[PDB]
Amino acid sequence: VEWTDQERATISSIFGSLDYDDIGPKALSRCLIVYPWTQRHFGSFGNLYNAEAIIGNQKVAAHGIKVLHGLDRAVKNMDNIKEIYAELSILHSEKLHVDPDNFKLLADCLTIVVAAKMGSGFNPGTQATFQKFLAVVVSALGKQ
Amino acid sequence: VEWTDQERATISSIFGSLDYDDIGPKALSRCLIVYPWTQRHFGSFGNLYNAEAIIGNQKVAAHGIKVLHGLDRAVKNMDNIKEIYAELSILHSEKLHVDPDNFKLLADCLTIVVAAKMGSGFNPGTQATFQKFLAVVVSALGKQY
Amino acid sequence: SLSDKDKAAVKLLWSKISKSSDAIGNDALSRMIVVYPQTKTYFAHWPDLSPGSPHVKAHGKTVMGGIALAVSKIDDLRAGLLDLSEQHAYKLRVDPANFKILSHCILVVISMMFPKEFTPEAHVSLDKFLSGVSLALSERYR
Amino acid sequence: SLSDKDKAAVKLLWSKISKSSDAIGNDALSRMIVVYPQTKTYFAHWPDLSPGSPHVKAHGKTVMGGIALAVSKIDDLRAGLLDLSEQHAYKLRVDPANFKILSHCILVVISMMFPKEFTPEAHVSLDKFLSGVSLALSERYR
Ligand code: HEM
Ligand code: HEM
Ligand code: HEM
Ligand code: HEM
Repeated sequence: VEWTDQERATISSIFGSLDYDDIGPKALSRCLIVYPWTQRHFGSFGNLYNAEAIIGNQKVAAHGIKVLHGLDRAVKNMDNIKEIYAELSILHSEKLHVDPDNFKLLADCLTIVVAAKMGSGFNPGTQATFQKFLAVVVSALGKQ
Repeated sequence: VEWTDQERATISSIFGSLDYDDIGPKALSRCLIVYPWTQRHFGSFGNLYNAEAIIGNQKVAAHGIKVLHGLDRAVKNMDNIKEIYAELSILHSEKLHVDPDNFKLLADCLTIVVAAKMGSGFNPGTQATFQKFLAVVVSALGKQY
Repeated sequence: SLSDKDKAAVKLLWSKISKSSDAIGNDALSRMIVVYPQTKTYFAHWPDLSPGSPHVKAHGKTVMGGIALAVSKIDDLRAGLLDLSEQHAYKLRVDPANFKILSHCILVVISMMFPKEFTPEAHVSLDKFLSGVSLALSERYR
Repeated sequence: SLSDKDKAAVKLLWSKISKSSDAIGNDALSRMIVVYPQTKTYFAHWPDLSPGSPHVKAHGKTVMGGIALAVSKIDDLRAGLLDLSEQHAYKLRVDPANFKILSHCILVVISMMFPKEFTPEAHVSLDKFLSGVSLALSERYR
């Protein structure tokens, strides 16, 4: 993948305007609610049995914050995303046997929560670069 | 992707046993019938009105044969598949703008027609190796996306 | 299928956002063609696709008119949208992957424009509804 | 939705292959597990999952009893398969990508076993039917 100087700035700008403690739990909560088969991967995380419970669940919250920190590493090393996510791909796509369709679903929930937080600043061009970044990440998480 | 000697022999035997002039047109005709939005990418190929039309269409048939010859390239260079399909990836993305989800659908149609041709010799372990190969091919085709 | 709960949720959200439907549709269509530019080819017969295109603005209104029709036909989307399916699925041969892309872009825009109405609960119901709309539009493929 | 043409096609095909349902189910299930090993974890409570093993053979027959139920309930798959949906979509939380995988393996095995019967027309109708079965099984997710 090739990245422009503006694209790197744009990704850096998006993530710097977020509070990961805010966005992380929102994104993962939404994924577990809207695409609830993904709960099958979070059995040891406590109460998942209705939306209120998921939204209040601080173990789910902590994990969503972990996801944002994991994306931050990519924000930081945009030309090597496939490599730094090497181990996470094995985790997800080998140890946990997560179908990769689901990586897209979580990325879509993140986009939706990022758009609500940023409002009008999340303009179409910003979304385009954000989605190009997430597609790289999703692929990297992908098998092999 | 790494391969064992047996996986290599299995892929060679599956494709080695096929008449590409028979299998190619069936695989592609079935994709155009069962997943008919894919017809949008074949606008210069003549009549795609219905199943009879597609199966009788010799432009479609010739193209299906070309697809199998293209796969043959990967059969004969199983360690270089990403490299050998880089141009084809660009063709499918930049000329046709085909959603990569559709590559899996044509591969699925190929597997169904191969299964009918090959019979019970297409046993589960043989299908597992064939799907592995087709996944490497489909991943190589979406890489330039 | 949509439950009474989903249908109430969708009717309620639509009643709150329909006054901005023109803008939702322009924003959503605009995002589809920039963020997922493989979709541009579907509209290449119009003279302008650039940001702020009049054709994009006009068609965004048209699309959200289709959403308004679907909300009124929420109890039988297949029948309600049969004519739109013959156009999309049979005449235009739209890739159904793109129905999911536009549905996502519509959710992104409603989230952005109406963050306090777009709860996780509203989200699951509206995504079930857009999935049913997409399935209804796929009625005439095959 | 299934047209009367599609329903006729599925019923006729089923009339020709149903005597082989045990074998179809064993081969199909065996192939989902070995060709798409991500599905193995749904069945890890059975130790031998090799093709044709006792548990795979037995469950293969169970699966095809669910398909024969769907053929009998072909005019309303969602109502017909509601209990099966509660089991798969809610209690087991099967990923819906896997419904597509088993559907594909059923079509591969029918094509293998009945090449003359499995025409391109039979294929598109039975795939519409399996898509309808998969959506019916997805009824209780959310
Ligand atoms: C595509 C975007 C995703 C990103 C960037 C991502 C990132 C992360 C990271 C950074 C971790 C922590 C690794 C560790 O500390 O060992 C993690 C763990 C995990 N992920 Fe994801 N993930 C993604 C999608 C998903 C999806 C869609 C699911 C399942 C539906 C999933 C399920 C899990 C589970 C179950 C674990 C932790 C295992 C445990 O603690 O039991 N992830 N992910
Ligand atoms: C496994 C997936 C696929 C493989 C291996 C494959 C392979 C090929 C090959 C080898 C060619 C060029 C043949 C030649 O000129 O010798 C080609 C071209 C083409 N493919 Fe595919 N293809 C795949 C999927 C698809 C799909 C899913 C579509 C449509 C939805 C598609 C549409 C086309 C078209 C329209 C052309 C002609 C483009 C041109 O050169 O003008 N292909 N493909
Ligand atoms: C799934 C949600 C969608 C809805 C509710 C929707 C709605 C509509 C409506 C109301 C029309 C006008 C029909 C007429 O009277 O001509 C239309 C036309 C059209 N739609 Fe969509 N649409 C959807 C998705 C898509 C997608 C995903 C694409 C392609 C990427 C698309 C491509 C088109 C095109 C090319 C036309 C005709 C434009 C022309 O007049 O030349 N639609 N759509
Ligand atoms: C065509 C789609 C499928 C059909 C018709 C089907 C049918 C059935 C039937 C009839 C049962 C038995 C119900 C009972 O126990 O009362 C069952 C159980 C089960 N199904 Fe499926 N199924 C489908 C897809 C799947 C898929 C894709 C998976 C996972 C990859 C799956 C996993 C299971 C499991 C784990 C059980 C319970 C086995 C046990 O008794 O321990 N099913 N299914």
